[PDB]
Amino acid sequence: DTMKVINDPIHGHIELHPLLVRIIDTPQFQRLRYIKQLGGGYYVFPGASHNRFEHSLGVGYLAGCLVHALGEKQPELQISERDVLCVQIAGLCRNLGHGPFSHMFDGRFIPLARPEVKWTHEQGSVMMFEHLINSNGIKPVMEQYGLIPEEDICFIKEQIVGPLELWPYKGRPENKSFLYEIVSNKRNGIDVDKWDYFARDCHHLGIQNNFDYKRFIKFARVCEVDNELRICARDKEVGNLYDMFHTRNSLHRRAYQHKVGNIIDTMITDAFLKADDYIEITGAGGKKYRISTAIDDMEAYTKLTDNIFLEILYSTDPKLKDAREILKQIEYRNLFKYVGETQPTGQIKIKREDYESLPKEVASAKPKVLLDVKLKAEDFIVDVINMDYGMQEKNPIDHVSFYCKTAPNRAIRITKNQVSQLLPEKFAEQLIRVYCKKVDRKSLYAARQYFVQWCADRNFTKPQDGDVIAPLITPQKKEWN
Amino acid sequence: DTMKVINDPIHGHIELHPLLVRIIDTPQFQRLRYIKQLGGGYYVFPGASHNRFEHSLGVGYLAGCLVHALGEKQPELQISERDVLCVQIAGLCRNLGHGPFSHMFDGRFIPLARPEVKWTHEQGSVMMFEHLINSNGIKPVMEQYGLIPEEDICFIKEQIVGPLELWPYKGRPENKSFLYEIVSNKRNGIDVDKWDYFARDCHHLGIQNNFDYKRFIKFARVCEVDNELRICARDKEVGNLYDMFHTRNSLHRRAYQHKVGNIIDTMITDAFLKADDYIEITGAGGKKYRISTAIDDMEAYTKLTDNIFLEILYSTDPKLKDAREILKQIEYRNLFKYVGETQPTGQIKIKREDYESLPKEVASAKPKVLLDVKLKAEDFIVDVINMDYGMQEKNPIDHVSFYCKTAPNRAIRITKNQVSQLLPEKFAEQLIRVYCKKVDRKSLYAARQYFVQWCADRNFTKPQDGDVIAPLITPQKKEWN
Amino acid sequence: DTMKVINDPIHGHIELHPLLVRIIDTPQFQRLRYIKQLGGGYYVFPGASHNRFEHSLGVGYLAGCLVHALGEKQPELQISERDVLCVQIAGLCRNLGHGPFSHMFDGRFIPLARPEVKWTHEQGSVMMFEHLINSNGIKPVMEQYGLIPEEDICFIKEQIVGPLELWPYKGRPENKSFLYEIVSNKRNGIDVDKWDYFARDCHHLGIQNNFDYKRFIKFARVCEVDNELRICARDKEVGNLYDMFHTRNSLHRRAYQHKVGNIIDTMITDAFLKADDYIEITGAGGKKYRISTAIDDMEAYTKLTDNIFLEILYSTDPKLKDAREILKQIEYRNLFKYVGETQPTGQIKIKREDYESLPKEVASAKPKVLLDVKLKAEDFIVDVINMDYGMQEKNPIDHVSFYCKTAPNRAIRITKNQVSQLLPEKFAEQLIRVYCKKVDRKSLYAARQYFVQWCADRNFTKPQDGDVIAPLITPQKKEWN
Amino acid sequence: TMKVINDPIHGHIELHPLLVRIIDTPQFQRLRYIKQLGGGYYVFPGASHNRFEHSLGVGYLAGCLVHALGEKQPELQISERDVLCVQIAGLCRNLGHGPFSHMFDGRFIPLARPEVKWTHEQGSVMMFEHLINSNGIKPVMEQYGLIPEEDICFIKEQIVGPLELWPYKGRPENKSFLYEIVSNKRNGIDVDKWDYFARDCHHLGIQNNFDYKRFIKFARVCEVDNELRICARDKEVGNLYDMFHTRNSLHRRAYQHKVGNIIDTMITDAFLKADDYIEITGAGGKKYRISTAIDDMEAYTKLTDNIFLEILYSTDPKLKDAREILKQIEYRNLFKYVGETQPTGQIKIKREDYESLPKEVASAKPKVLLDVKLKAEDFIVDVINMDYGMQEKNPIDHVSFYCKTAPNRAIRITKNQVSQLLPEKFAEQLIRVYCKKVDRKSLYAARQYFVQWCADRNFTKPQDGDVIAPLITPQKKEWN
Ligand SMILES: O=c1ccn([C@H]2C[C@H](O)[C@@H](COP(=O)(O)OP(=O)(O)OP(=O)(O)O)O2)c(=O)[nH]1
Ligand SMILES: O=c1ccn([C@H]2C[C@H](O)[C@@H](COP(=O)(O)OP(=O)(O)OP(=O)(O)O)O2)c(=O)[nH]1
Ligand SMILES: O=c1ccn([C@H]2C[C@H](O)[C@@H](COP(=O)(O)OP(=O)(O)OP(=O)(O)O)O2)c(=O)[nH]1
Ligand SMILES: O=c1ccn([C@H]2C[C@H](O)[C@@H](COP(=O)(O)OP(=O)(O)OP(=O)(O)O)O2)c(=O)[nH]1
Ligand SMILES: [Mg+2]
Ligand SMILES: [Mg+2]
Ligand SMILES: [Mg+2]
Ligand SMILES: [Mg+2]
Ligand SMILES: [Mg+2]
Ligand SMILES: [Mg+2]
Ligand SMILES: [Mg+2]
Repeated sequence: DTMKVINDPIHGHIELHPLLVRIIDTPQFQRLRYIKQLGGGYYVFPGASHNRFEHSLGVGYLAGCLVHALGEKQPELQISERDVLCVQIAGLCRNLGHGPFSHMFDGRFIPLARPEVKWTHEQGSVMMFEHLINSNGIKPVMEQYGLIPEEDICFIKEQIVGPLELWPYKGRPENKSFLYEIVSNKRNGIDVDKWDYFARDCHHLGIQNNFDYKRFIKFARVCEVDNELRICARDKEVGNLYDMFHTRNSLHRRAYQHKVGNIIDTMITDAFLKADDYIEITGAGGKKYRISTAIDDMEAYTKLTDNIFLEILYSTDPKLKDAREILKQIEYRNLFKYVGETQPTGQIKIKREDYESLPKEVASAKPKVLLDVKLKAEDFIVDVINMDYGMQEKNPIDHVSFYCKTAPNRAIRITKNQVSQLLPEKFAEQLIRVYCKKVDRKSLYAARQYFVQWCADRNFTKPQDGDVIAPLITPQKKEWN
Repeated sequence: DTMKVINDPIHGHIELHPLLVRIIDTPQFQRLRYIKQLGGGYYVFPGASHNRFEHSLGVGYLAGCLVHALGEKQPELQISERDVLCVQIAGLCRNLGHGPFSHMFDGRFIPLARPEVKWTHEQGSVMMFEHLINSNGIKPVMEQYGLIPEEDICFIKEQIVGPLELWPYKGRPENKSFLYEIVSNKRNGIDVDKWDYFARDCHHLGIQNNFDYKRFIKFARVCEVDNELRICARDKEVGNLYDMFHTRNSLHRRAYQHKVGNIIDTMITDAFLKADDYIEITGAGGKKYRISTAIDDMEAYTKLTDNIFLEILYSTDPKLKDAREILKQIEYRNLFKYVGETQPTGQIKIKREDYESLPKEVASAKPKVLLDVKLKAEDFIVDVINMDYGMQEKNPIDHVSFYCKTAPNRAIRITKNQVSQLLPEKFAEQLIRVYCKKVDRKSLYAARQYFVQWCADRNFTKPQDGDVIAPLITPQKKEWN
Repeated sequence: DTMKVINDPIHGHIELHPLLVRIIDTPQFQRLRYIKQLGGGYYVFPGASHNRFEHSLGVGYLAGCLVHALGEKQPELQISERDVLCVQIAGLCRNLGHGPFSHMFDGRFIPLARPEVKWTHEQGSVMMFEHLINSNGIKPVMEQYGLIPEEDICFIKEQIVGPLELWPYKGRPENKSFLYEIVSNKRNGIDVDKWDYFARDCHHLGIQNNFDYKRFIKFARVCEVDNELRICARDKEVGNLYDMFHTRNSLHRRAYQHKVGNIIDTMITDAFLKADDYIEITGAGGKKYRISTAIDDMEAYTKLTDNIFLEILYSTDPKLKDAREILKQIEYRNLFKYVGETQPTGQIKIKREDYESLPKEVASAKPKVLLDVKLKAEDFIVDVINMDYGMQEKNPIDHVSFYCKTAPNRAIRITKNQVSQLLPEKFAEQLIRVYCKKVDRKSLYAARQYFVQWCADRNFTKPQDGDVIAPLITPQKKEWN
Repeated sequence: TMKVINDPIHGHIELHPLLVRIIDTPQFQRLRYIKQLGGGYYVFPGASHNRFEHSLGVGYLAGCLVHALGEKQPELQISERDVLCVQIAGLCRNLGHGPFSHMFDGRFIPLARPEVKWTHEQGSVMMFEHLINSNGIKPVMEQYGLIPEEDICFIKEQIVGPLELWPYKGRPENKSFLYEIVSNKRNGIDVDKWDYFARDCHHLGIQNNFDYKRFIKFARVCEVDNELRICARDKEVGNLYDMFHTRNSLHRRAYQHKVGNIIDTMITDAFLKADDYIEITGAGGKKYRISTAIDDMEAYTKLTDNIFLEILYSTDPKLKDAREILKQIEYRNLFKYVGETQPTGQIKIKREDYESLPKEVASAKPKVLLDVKLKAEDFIVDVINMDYGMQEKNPIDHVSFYCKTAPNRAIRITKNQVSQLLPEKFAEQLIRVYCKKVDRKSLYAARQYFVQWCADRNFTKPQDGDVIAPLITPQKKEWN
């Protein structure tokens, strides 16, 4: 059993250690071939056909590169081949828990189908990894390559989902803390997962990013902070780190939160909810599950992928008619109509409990205009998107350590006004999109009136095309000229 | 309504006339989102997740570009917007007939399952297009934008499949003959389908494209040739044209005919053959069809995509067990073993009717090696591959017309001797790959002995690793020494 | 005289009209092959070997593309072939006036060698262009192609530098106002010049470009604004527009204002100063000129290129001993040492009239630490960089007109709060870099103490490595630590 | 300390301080002023890259290959000293290039110094010696664990071959594979090629189809004929053929572009007419000509593309002629391409026949009525040898391969074992004819002369033959 080489368009020829090969050649890993990275985004960007599989290969590769580079530059860290392999496996397996259409499933479907439970794709990754190991005889292969199953499996899980419950990690001591910053960085969000999806998503979407992860790896060091060994960036790179997050935000603005892509994720979520009772997925022993309950049994979850979209589309049963028809609306491109975008003002934000009261509000506005129809709450969709730098209101660069050329072992901090005045003032904000399920001319005119009026009543930002879609409405708001 | 813009990672922003949008937004066309361009190639090249949908868009785009450029450079040709639109539609629609995993379906599955039928994906494209037209109310929409459905539908079909039966075409007169050279070039095979797949497949496989189609388009012109108007190329580009085909060959050698990709297509085909008596696909009138019979009913064929792979894989029915098992062999990477490659020598050419008897020849070989395993004919797979420049044994550049700078309307011919002595001396050859369905070490050893002996017996070429995998066989053959 | 095609790595195959061909093949234009786009940047980024020549080709090409797109989308604008050609000529010729090492010349050398005159590369471009036209008999070729030299030459120069002085233009009337927005946009800075250098500089530097100019071109219209027919962008694009400026900023930060690249431009500049009495360039009639004076005779300026750097370098004349030695220090990489970067705080704005006072202040600072060596004013360099969005303190997007899909001919305005709260609050800032000419250790320590103390006294931002380069000085400033 | 350089081709490359010290010398920095493709820049405007960045690239790739070999196979005993020597060799193998690169050693020198045997290789060795001596590199080398006597010899041998049975001195036979990296005299597969494939493609606007990273990943060292040599994996053989095919393509499209070559020729002519009058100052203040600068490394250090601009800008009337040719380049008044043909049969044209060629063309007697009579000073005949790097031989016959099943056993693979669609021949010649007189009538004449000549010598029919000379072509029965 030898290394295999895989050719990836992003990273080139990637070498895979035989243990990694063993992990990859399982139903649990191969499942990721049938889950689109960007979910419904493929229906807007036809280049975005990539799946979580190739992305995961990429993450394992980059984890390997960063750990090896650190060990190579700093022998005093005593990074072992075992550490390298463990970081590699963590990188390969942190996407194991994604469901159909990726972030649609944990972001939209699950919270609606099962409001009581709090599921994340990370927990799904830990559970799925445990099921892969246990179902495929991986433990003895691990020990066969000088890994210690007990400690190392724990380590892998921890890298993926953080502490399983003062130094909180049991997989590795403080003197190897930096290993936990590579795959999924809880501290500042700077990790190789972001790097792979930046490059890969850009390559498939046909839009480009200027973040250079290779450069970052070149200047990465391990230095001591707060009695921990942590990864530090070279000082002169601070400007680039800021740009990194800018790139993230840009990618969210252009692709990941494209209004139509989001409405397609919403319509698919909708079809999944109408189908949940009727689609049977066989789990362990023979117990049958639903889409919403498959997350309870990894055997059933292994068979839960993008495929059910087509399963719903191709079905003939009356019980699935309503599900089916929605999907067909997607095929005919009869999508819900986008009405518009606005934002709250001040330090006023919309929290999660108010999300379902919003269609009603939009429907409750009184545009002093004569309409041919009346719309009700059920006719509107209100989608609230949080855009941030990955730590709510915080600046993540406040949580990065730097080192300078004159004392490369000394960690320091760099504040925002040590860098530039042209940087953002805040680091979190909310976008509000409104869509109408009635797609005829009249109803959409009406919808625009209700919408702009609702914006005026709540002192939100003036829609960019406000003066065009509601000329009778905008003048009442003097703050809009 | 109005035109749309699509961002494609290969061509950038592609503009779509609303009629094209109407054609694309149908089940018949959207179907192509669920058919991988390279079929089983994705299982070897993880970047190759692209489907026939995006490829089809790219082809329609390029057909548009070429006809437009011709029109702009030579107004005397009288190309109308109607012509442009019909060529764009043909470009968009020549891929409509592809089945699950593309060339696996018409190259491997149909020939085995329905050997009495002479099916091609092109015919499939014509029937599927007829069904899209009729099921989606397209004719009046065509009339609305200035097209004449009778004639123009004829024209499109002819561009896809050739004459539906001296001028054999009824969709356009001889003075527009060059328009038939764009989408699917029956004369020499230089068309825009190739250009799109060169660039897109290369972009996704992580292999770099050598061919510059924009350059070609800039130096394309129409000239009179044998009382016919044809697309001719600038003389200086003749080398480039040769390189084009070289590229095609290279792509076939590295990717499209990859030994493992091919064995994967073969295993999927085997599974389909074993699932064929059980999978039912509802056609028109609620009539039932099989995977093998879907091609007789466009309503059923519409529902026949890559999804069946998963339908088979997730099935619980005992009667599907076998098929299911084969697919599971794929997930665990327990694939049929590659034994070797050889070629015929002299002027021996393997006939299509001789294919079936080949594993029997191999099993009946008598290698002088001691073996603890005897293999039967049914243990061997023999895959015969015809590699050519697209016109069997002919040089396609002998079917290209050129023009000179000084006389831009005088068509000429250029022979291979006028170009280089470093070019191929033949334009077709056969590659014979042998595989073994028994994957154990002993079986693979024995299979290697049989294979090399069979090569010796038939005076085929010495396998590249012959001296290594069969050191006791290769000495007997003096022509190899 | 027919069309030529040029292959360019950025744009691919550029078609050049015979008139542009005749303009390009002159000494005046070919001169640009010998002037590096990024001056001293090549000494830091080895891929940046590109010259002003190819950039000029790119700019001309894109100007052509934009005017052409505008014309095909809106025939009512009556754009003529004349217009296309003049916009192309302006695009081709707007870089004609650059001098040795590009921005080094008009940005450092001329302002120091000739404080009394106000000169810029744009004026250089108009003068050079006039010279080209008259020395090469271009007017009759222009007339041969249907141009009208009187108004068209004016139109071209106007596009390059603006009004030569109510509507202030002679070349074209108000209903063609948008044509003045293409090559050099004096209203908001969005023009094709920027687009070409984004793409080209990124290609050569090894940094990736994230601005998509083809998308912009595709979404651009012409609308009525304040009695003028201006170019408007789709509302949707607003985010991207902001990103466009961000990119510009990033490119300045990473490459164009690189500390070492700037110090190299400085050393080259003062070498030119040392050589300014002693080098002779033969001008019109046979007169002699200096490097600082070739600016006054176009025939002399034609021979002023990067070549001069080598003249000095290769010289043996004792009169040039000083200059020469400096260039040699660049060859051995014995450069002035960088000691730090800081910014002003509050409302403080370092004026040009004060630059000269800066090295004296640093030498005047009294650090309060043990120094082995004293440094004087001559030992310091202070470089002041003005970073902005190209309109000083103003937001350029406030000066951009938009349109919505609902009523495409209806120009509108978009404000910053209508886009994002994560945007810059300020659109201009200043960076202050300090270097020391004395390069030994002790000198460097000294320079660091002086510098940090100076930042402390001037109430400037605390240097990033401040606690490391001068620990004994930093705790005296309460706002800092 | 170490330095990081951002290259558009390879990304962020790390240079050891020793390499930095070698690089920060006038002898090395000189390469910033010499264009990789010379006159090619006047046809492909993206092709502005110089030898400096290419040299960095070659150094980097040499380091990559030797390091990969070392990591996969510890038993080879590759030391950091070996690594450094191979890097230095890659970094320095382009040091001997003159103005406009291959124009200088390919066109100028053979016409100006026909008695000398000169290669950019020899110049690289001499320039390396001079660089080492003029900058005190030896003690820096010793400082980083190098042994100057052995190692300098090793580097020179890597660049130019043996200096004159194991013919090498810098390293023994068990390190033979080290000699296959920077300049492979055995089959021509080396990192120099790989770098220029990628860089030239990047700047030309043509896409490279050879994947050298894949090659590096698959390369191993195996024992072959009592040497340890680099071996490629068997199944890569196709790709190897493609590599040479790629080389040929690049020559067809760019390096041997008709107009690119005529521009190189015009520049050469200008240098020839300038050579008696340009003065370069070398050691001891002594003076040298362009054609003699190669005899003194101090003066060669100052010999770059700048010469072009020194000639164009000159005011000295002695340099008038020279200056006027370059000016015609600026006005795009170039010698006119009349056509391309090829020898048939076993006929092969040798260098010593070259100068006789314009004479034969002017002596041909086209049976058409003309207006001007052309002479043998109005014609230019350029002869191009296109091959796979080893004249008539197949370089793949000089590659060692290994198989997955026995990775330490080297094997050979023949052409017939790979494909019948491969070339039957591995070398050929292209004959281009240009005319120095650019009027329509002289051009028509030149065409008639050219085709008549092609017929007389039984050469191949020019591609535009029927068009540029409809009265000449139907005579030659073999073209019909
Ligand atoms: O010319 C090629 C051939 C293959 N690949 C890719 C496909 C795959 O992702 C990786 C490895 O395939 P390869 O053919 O090298 O390995 P293999 O099929 O498993 O052969 P073997 O087991 O004999 O090493 O390289 C390329 O990029 N270029
Ligand atoms: O910043 C962006 C936004 C979108 N796209 C792509 C996505 C899509 O393939 C195409 C068009 O999307 P767009 O957002 O422009 O169209 P739309 O969503 O239909 O908006 P509208 O109907 O209002 O024009 O361009 C980009 O490349 N970059
Ligand atoms: O295979 C090629 C050949 C040329 N070029 C470039 C070189 C140049 O930048 C442009 C045009 O050169 P071309 O050879 O096509 O024109 P020409 O030399 O002037 O020949 P002719 O006058 O017969 O058209 O195309 C390529 O990119 N690829
Ligand atoms: O954001 C950047 C900055 C620089 N470079 C390039 C330029 C150069 O080729 C190489 C190294 O430059 P750098 O600025 O990192 O090194 P330096 O100027 O020598 O700084 P220092 O000596 O303090 O490490 O990286 C980039 O690619 N991106
Ligand atoms: Mg394998
Ligand atoms: Mg994350
Ligand atoms: Mg839309
Ligand atoms: Mg075809
Ligand atoms: Mg030409
Ligand atoms: Mg430095
Ligand atoms: Mg060589």
